[PDB]
Amino acid sequence: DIQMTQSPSSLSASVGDRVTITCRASQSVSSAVAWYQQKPGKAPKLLIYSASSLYSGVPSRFSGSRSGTDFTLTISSLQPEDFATYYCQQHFWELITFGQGTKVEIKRTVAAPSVFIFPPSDSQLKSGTASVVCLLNNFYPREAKVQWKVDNALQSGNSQESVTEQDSKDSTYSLSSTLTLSKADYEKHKVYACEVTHQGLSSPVTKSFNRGEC
Amino acid sequence: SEVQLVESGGGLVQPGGSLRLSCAASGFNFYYYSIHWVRQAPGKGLEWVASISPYSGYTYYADSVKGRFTISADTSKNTAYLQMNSLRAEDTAVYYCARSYGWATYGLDYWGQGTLVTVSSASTKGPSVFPLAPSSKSTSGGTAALGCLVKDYFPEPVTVSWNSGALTSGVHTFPAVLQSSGLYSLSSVVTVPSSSLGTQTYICNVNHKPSNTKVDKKVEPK
Amino acid sequence: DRFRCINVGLMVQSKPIEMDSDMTDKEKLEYYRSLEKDYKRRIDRARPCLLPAPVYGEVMQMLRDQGKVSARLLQRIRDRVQKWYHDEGYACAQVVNFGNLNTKEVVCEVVEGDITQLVIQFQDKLGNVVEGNTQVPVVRRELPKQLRQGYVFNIEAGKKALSNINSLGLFSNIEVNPRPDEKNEGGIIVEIKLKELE
Repeated sequence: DIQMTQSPSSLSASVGDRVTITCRASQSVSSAVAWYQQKPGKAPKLLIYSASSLYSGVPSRFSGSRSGTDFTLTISSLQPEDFATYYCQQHFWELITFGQGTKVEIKRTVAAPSVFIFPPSDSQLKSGTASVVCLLNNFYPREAKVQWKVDNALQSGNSQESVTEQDSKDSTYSLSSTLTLSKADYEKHKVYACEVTHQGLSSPVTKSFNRGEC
Repeated sequence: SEVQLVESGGGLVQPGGSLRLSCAASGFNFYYYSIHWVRQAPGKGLEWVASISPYSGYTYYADSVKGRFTISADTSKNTAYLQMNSLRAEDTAVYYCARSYGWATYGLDYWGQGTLVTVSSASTKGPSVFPLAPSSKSTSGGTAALGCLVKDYFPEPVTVSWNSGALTSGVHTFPAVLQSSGLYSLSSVVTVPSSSLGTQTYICNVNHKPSNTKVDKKVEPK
Repeated sequence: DRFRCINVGLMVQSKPIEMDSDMTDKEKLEYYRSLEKDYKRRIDRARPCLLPAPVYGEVMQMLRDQGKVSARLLQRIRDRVQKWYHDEGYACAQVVNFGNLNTKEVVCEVVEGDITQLVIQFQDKLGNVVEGNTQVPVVRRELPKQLRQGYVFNIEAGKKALSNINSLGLFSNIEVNPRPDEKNEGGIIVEIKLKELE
């Protein structure tokens, strides 16, 4: 099937840079490619309608360009109002196909997270469920690896992480990682830890507790 | 001059159910334009789902939806419609209605506001708020973190405030994650000075308007 | 409720078109129709392609046996058209766009592989590419007219060159190769690599 490959998945850029996002059609079948900008919580807006034509009321910093099966969106001097997700789209008659997207984020200094462990609440063991919480606060960049160690063993399937939007003031990321278990499994095993790997950590740190001892 | 689209309909449905969405075309003559329906999954990319041809009534559907969705349009009231049947969980998405002039050669210029279609074997449910114990052994000096765990609820949204809005600096209300139950779970943390732990006691004000639940819980060390 | 014609145009040329603000849709039908008119103008300005009538007919029968025009059918049409082009030794030919004048008229745009420049690269006995215009005047003759700039490249003309110059006994290895011309969109460079005897 026709498939657009949009790259990069995300790039980080500073206000004033010229940013280029490319996406590639899997076959030379259509020049009817469009570029859209979408800011979170809103509806995508049209930037480029033909493969290179500037749409009405769009600022002049946006440009489109084609080379074979390669389509390129280009911003001259990044303004603050251009941080969003960008999507390329093609019209192979009925087949309307979108690229996977590109998230344009704010460039900032590397900053390791602060890591906090959390035992299940004392109320929660009186409901049958247990929730161990690992918090990674104020870090950059986004790439982070939380590893759950129950008695020096990995845990998969029972860990869910959520990640915040970039901080509106300091431009950082915060992440939570919940490890949900049952009361019996929590009562049997002893040492619960969450090990964090990040760029700004020279070595992976690990926050650990022992259940019941303060 | 720029009069636009409103998607109507949409809501909660169960697996196997059905729904019909409307799309009201105000200010444009949708004979020269083509009406397309595009869906965006929760926190995911864009996916084209259906399209109607300008002038003529040619109907095109995505293979993920073929055989369960039918697009239509009423020329009188300037309206388009999308019928969804044999609904599955993977159809959970926001559904946009957008026009493109001509056929299959120009851009989707004017989009709609959107509409959410949740497909769950659901139960409107208030949450259970649990405390996040602050750390006696202050791990990262200077500051300690405490928060709440809104564990089991449906549907969205919940609002978590801190000390009735007084504590705002340092609060991170994380996006909700749906578990293998059909119920969401979020946490809301905040970093405060390690000194102010014993003097100041912090409380969460969780609020779940769809279920009219209003839990307020104090978080203190054990 | 069908598709009446398949036009097949060959495209190199250049395009302009500009843009404006004050998007009163009432009006902006202006721009979205000026583009249609310009596309018709382009389709008449354009050069017709090398597709013969039988293959036009076969593509149109594929289009009729399926009332509705699907992108998979367009893919099959592309496969057939490129099959014809390559079968006649038009190695560089390729489809690049499937435009529309209305939902009933399909416009297939091809790049046939016109020749923009002729390049002759000489190599010394050991294969080290060298310079030298002492053999160029004689190798320019014994080259078919059809290899000069202004024609669509065909591998048969390449074979005719590869045999005409071969008959002189002046090179131990002769190759005729088309290459994508980086300075021209869709143009082709015919390079002729000659490797000398000893």
